[PDB]
Amino acid sequence: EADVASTENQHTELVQYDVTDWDFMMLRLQANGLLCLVDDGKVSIQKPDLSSEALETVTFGATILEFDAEMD
Amino acid sequence: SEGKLEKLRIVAYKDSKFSDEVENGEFITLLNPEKYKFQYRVEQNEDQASGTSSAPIRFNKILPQTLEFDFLFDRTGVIAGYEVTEDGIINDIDHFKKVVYDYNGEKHKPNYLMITWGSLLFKGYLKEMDIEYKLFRPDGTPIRAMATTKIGEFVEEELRTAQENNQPDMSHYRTVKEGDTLPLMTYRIYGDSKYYLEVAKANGLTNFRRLKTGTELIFPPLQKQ
Amino acid sequence: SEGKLEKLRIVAYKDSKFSDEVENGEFITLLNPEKYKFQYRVEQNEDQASGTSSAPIRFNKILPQTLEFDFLFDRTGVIAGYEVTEDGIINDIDHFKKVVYDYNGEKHKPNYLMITWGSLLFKGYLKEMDIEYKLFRPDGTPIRAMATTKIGEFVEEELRTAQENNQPDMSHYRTVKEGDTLPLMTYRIYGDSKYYLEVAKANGLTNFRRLKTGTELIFPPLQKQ
Amino acid sequence: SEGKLEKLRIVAYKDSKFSDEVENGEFITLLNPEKYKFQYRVEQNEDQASGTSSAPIRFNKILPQTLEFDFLFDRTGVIAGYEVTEDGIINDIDHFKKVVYDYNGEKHKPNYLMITWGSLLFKGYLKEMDIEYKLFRPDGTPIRAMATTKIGEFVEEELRTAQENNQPD
Amino acid sequence: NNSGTIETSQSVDRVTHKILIDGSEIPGTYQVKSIQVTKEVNRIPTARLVILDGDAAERDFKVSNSDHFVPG
Amino acid sequence: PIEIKELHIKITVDDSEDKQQLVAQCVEQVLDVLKSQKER
Amino acid sequence: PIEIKELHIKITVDDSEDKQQLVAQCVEQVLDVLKSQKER
Amino acid sequence: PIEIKELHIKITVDDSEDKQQLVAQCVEQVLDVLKSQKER
Amino acid sequence: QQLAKTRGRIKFQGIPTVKPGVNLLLEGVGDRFNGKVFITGVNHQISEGNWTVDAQFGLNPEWFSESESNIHT
Amino acid sequence: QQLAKTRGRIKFQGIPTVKPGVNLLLEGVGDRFNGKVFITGVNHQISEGNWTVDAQFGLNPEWFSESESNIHT
Repeated sequence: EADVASTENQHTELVQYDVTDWDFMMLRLQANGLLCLVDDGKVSIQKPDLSSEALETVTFGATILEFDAEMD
Repeated sequence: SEGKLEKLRIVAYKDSKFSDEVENGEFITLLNPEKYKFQYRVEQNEDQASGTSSAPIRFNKILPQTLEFDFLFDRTGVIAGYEVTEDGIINDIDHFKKVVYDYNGEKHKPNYLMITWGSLLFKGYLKEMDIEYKLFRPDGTPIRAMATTKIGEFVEEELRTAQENNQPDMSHYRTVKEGDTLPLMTYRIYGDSKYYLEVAKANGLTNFRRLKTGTELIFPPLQKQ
Repeated sequence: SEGKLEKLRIVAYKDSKFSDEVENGEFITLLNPEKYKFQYRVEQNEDQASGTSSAPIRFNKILPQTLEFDFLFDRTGVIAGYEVTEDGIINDIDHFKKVVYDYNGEKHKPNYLMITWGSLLFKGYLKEMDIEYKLFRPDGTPIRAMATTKIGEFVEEELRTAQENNQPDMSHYRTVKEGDTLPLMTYRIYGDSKYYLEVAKANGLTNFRRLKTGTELIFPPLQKQ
Repeated sequence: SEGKLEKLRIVAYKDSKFSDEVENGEFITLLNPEKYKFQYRVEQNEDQASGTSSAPIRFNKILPQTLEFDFLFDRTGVIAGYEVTEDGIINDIDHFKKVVYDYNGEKHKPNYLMITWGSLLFKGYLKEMDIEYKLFRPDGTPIRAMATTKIGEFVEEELRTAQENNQPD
Repeated sequence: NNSGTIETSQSVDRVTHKILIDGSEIPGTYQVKSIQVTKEVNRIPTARLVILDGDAAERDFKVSNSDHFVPG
Repeated sequence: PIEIKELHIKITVDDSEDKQQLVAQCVEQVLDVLKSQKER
Repeated sequence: PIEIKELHIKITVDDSEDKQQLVAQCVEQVLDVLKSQKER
Repeated sequence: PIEIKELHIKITVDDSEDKQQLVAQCVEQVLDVLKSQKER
Repeated sequence: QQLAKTRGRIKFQGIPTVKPGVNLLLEGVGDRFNGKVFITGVNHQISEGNWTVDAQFGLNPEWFSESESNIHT
Repeated sequence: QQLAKTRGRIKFQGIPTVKPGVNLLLEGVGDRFNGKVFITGVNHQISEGNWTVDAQFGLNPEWFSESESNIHT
C-alpha cells in the first residue's frame, strides 16, 4: 500500500540499473527533499511536518529517565 | 490412630505428573526432624525518575519456594523399638542417597521427590546436602551421623496455567439487581465506562437507561486485531 | 471502648484506589506483634571536582518506604478467650497466605494490602516471608509457628502529583503591607529583582516607588519555550 | 542562665543562604541525645611506577562531612515537667517528620536544616532515618519510640570560594 | 639526565590549571572534572573539557546558558 | 594500544575507579578483533 | 548515544541486573572511539 | 558468535577468571551492534 | 542541514502513540535545547516488569548515497 | 617504510615539552627496542589529582589516499 506526495517535475526518460527497488527509491526521494515512513505494511512518502500539535510534554524534573543532546 | 506417632516419608517418581513410582524408591526415617522452614519471595520493578518523591512499584514475578530440615541417624541401642544392626548405619545412608541424590539412567537425571509428613506435602528436587559422621565402632563402622538438606519446588507447566486462571479477553454474564446502571457495570468489567453502547447493542436493548431487575446480560470480549 | 484490646487487621483490595474489596479477603490476628519498624531513605548527587574543599550537593530522589514485623500462631490451649481446634493452625496459615501471597487470576498479580492497627495505616505489597513450624501433635498436626514479614509501599501516580503540589509557572496574588517595596517582593517570588517593571505594567502602576498599603497585586508567570 | 538545661532544636529553611524560615517549621526535643559523632575524610592520589620504594602522595579533594545521633520519644508520665497527652506521641512524630523529611512543593525538594545545641551549629540535609515503635496503649496508641538519624553537610558555592581564599596570581 | 626521575620545576604534589576564554579566566564557581588534549602528525589538534552541571530541582543548566562555552 | 588515537577520556563517579579499569580492557580487546579481520 | 541505532536488547540471568549496566557502558565507549577516528 | 573470526586469546592474571567472562560478553554485544547497522 | 541543527535522545515511560513523524514538547533542559522537537525514531523495550520508550529527535545530515555500502556491483 | 620499522607507546608523568616532532631516549626495554625514538603523537590527560602524558613513536606506513574515506564525491 502507498501514499506518496506529488512533485512538479516530469522526466522524459529515467534509467534504473543493476540496483534494488528500495535503494533506487531512496536515491530519488532524497533528491526531492522527502522522508520515507514505513508503518504496518504501508509506505508513506512526505515532506517534514513541523507544524502539528505536540502529542505530550516530557520534562526533566518530572518525567525524563535518560537524556542526550548535541549542538554542532 | 490419633495416638500413633507418624514418621516422615520420601518417595521417588519417574514422571512430572507424579504417577509412576521408582521401584524400591521409598525412604522412611526412624527419627523425625525437630522443625522445618519455608521461604517466599516476590520481586518488583522499582525504576523512578529524578526529582520525584515516590515510585509506583510494579509486579515482576514470584520466585520458587524452598524447604529445609535436618536428620539424625543412630543405631547405638538406646532408642526403644529398634534393633542394633551388624553394620550400623551403612545401609540406612546408602538407601537414603539412592532415593534423593543418585543419577537415573532411564530418565537422564535425578529423581522427582514427594515429601509427606502429617499436614505437609511438597514436590521438588534436591539442591544441597551435607553429611557428617560422628561415632564409630573400633573397626571403623559408623553408628551415628547428621544430615542437612535443602529442597526446591517443582510445578509442571500445564498445571501452572490451570492454577493461574488468567481471565477484556473472555466472556461474562451478570444478572441485573435493583440499583444497577449500565455505565457503572461497564466500568467494573472493562475498566472504562465508554463501552456502554456496545454492550447495549449486543443485548438488543433500546431503553438502556432503565434496566429491569431480572435481566441476564452478556459482556463480550474486545476484539484483538 | 478504651478498655478494648484492639487486634491488627489486613484486608485485600482489587484496585489501586483501594475501594473494591476482595471477597473473603480479610485477616485478623489472634496475637499482636511486639513492635514494628519503618525505614526512610533520601538520595543525593555528590560529584565534585579535584582541588576543592566541598562538593556541590543536589537533591535527587526519595526512595520507597519499608515496614517490618513478626507474628506468632499458637493453638495449644493456654491463652484465654480461644478454643483448641481439631486441625490446629492449618486453617489459620492457609487463610493468611490466601490474603497476602497468592496470585489472583482476575488481576494477573497478588493483592493490594491495607494494614491497620490503632494509629497505623499502611498500603502496599508483600516482598518477603519466612514461616517456621515449631510444635506438632503425634500424628503430625502443627500447633505453633512463627512468621517474619516485609512490606513495601505503594502510591498511585495520580495521587503523587496531588501530594507534590508543585508550583515562575503559576499565578500569585499578595496584599501590600506597610514596609513593602516592589523590587524586594519580586525577588522573593521569582528569585530575581529585575522583573519589577513587568509586574508594574501588568498592574497599571505609574508611581511604583511608593505603594499604598491596601493594594492587591497580581504576579503573572514567566513565558516558556 | 547557666543553670538552665538547654534542649536541642532543629529549624527548616527555604533558601541556600538560610535567611527565610519555613512557617511552623521548628522542632524542639523533649529529651537530649546522649552523644553525637562527626566524620572527616581526605582523599589522595597514590599512583606509582614499578621498581620504586615510595610515592609522593598527592592531594585530591576533601569529602563532605557527616553527623549522627539518636532520639527517644516517651509520654508515659514519669518524667518531671511534662504531661500525659490523649494521643501519646502521635503529634510529636508527625511534626518531626514534617520538618526534616517531607517534600516541599514550593521548592520541589525537602527542607534545609539548621541544628543547634549549645556549641553545636550544623547545616545540611537528611540522608537516613529509622523509627521503631515500642510501647502501646490497649487500643493501639503508641507511647514510646526510638529514632536514628544521619545528616549530610551543605555549603553554598559562593561561600566555598570565600572560605578557600585562593591566592603568582 | 641519569637522575632516575622526570625533571619538573616544582614538586608534583599539586596540579593546577587555568581556562581562558576570549582573554580571561572562567569564574571559580565552575567545576572542571576532566581535561584532555591531543596532537598528532598530519591531523588537526583538539581538546575536551568536562564540566559538572544541571539541577533537577531547578529544571535547568546554568553553565550551558552562559556565554562562555558558545561555539565560535 | 600502540596508538593514542584509541584512548577515551576518563570520567569517574562519586558513588560513596575500579570500574574504570574494566571498561578500558574491553575497548582494548574489541579493537584488536577489528584489526585482525582485515588480515589476509 | 544520540541514536537508537546502537541499542541492544536486554536479557538478564536468574542466577540466584548489576551486570547489565556495565556491559551497556562498554558499548557506549567503543562506538565513540570508532566515530572519532573518522575526523580529519 | 557463529564465526571463529571474532574470538580473542585468553590471558588470566594471578592476582591472589571471573573477569574473563565479563570481557567476553562485551565483545559479543559490540559486534552484533556493528552488524545490524549495515542492514537496510 | 537545518533539521540536523539539534539532535538527541529522550527516554521515558511507554505509551503507544509516539511514532516517527510526530512532535513532542521538551522542557527543563536549558534554553539551548528547550522547545518543540521532531521525532525521527522510536525504540520500545518491554522486560522485567516495565515498558519504556526511547524517542529520537533531529536528522542525520548524511545522504543515503554517501553513508550506505554495497549499492553498486 | 623505514620510519615504520619500530612502533609503540610510552606512558609517563607529564611535562609541557613533549610535542610531535621531538626525540626521546628509551632505556631498559631490551636490545630490540632500546635507543633514540622519534615522537609522532602526544596525549595529555589531567584528572583526579594528576597529569600524565602518552607519547607515541614511529609512523604508520599507510598513505592518506589509501586509508582516509570520502575524499571524492
